[PDB]
This record gives sequence, structure tokens and C-alpha cells, in this order.
Amino acid sequence: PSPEIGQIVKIVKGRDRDQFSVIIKRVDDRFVYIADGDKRKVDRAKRKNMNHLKLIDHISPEVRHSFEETGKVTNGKLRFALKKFLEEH
RNA sequence: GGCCAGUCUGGCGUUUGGUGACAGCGCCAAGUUCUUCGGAAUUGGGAAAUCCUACUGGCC
Repeated sequence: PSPEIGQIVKIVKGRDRDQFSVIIKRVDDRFVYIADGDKRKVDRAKRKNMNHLKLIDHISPEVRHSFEETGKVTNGKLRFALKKFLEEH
């Protein structure tokens, strides 16, 4: 399954390993860009090979709706999506 | 299995760079070489290669 915009991931490789992040842009089949709105904010999002992430079965509608209407997402909305995701699991 | 590119002594920490193995930075250790004894250089294996072990990324 292709990675989705607004989907939560767990980082499995790299120095940001074992953290949770949000997919904010899909380059192709291989590469995405992730950001958490805190230590890794949108304006310097982290490029990632999708093989170095673990797809979590959770997609935040707030993140993907904001990209559909404004073409962007705020760091506060990213922090909200991750904070809400952790509270349900 | 083939072709190409890359990484290297170990432990803890890390808002930094890298897709990544890793690296950078702080601290504690280890090996090798040199020393005027104050220190200095260096770090997978190999005498060395377009070589090889392990690991990472790409194409098949």
C-alpha cells in the first residue's frame, strides 16, 4: 500500500529512529517527506526512503484536508495530529 | 547470484548532516605507529589492487 498524506509512521532507520512522524509529501514510490511540527517542522521536512519507515494504520483527516484546501499544513496541526494519535493508542 | 555507489575500534548522550549504514559534537574506553616523554598521528581485513568480510543505498 502506497504511503498516504497525513499517515502516521514510525521511523525505523536514521538518527530520528523510534519516533513517530507524519507523511506530508510523497515524491514517488520510494521517497516521502515527514514532519512532526516540533523537532522536525514543515519548512525543513525530513526526506525519507519509505523502506526506512513503518506505516501505521492511522491517517489524520485534519492534515490531508488542510493540504487539499490550502496546499500546506501548519506545525500546530501536525503537533495536534500526533498528540491525538498517541492518545487513542 | 550479477552490476554500481557508499560506510568502519567499542560504550553512553545528542534540537546537527545524511534516504541510509553512518558521520559530526560532548564524555568514558580500546588498538596501532611515532615521541624530544610534553605529547603527536592514526583506526574493518589484506603487502597491495580495478581485492575481500560485514553493513547501507540503487538497478536486475
